[PDB]
Amino acid sequence: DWATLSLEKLLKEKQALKSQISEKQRHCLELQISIVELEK
Amino acid sequence: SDILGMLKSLHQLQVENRRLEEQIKNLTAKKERLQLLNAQLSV
Repeated sequence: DWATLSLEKLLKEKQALKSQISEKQRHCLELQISIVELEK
Repeated sequence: SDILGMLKSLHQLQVENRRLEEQIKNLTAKKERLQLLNAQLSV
């Protein structure tokens, strides 16, 4: 109970961060595509 | 288990997350600047 409960929260928090990071990388690349368009 | 090592890595993710939100902010400003300048130069 004690250790396992800790570990699962840490795992969920890590997965939530990786999910946010992935979303933000895609956002960056989409802005970059826009910028390419504006410079075309 | 290596909870210290895990907290470290989780912190590295948190930093990276803030670094990315900062990148989004600069790119967004770059984009909007270019949008304005293009319009300004079209009249």
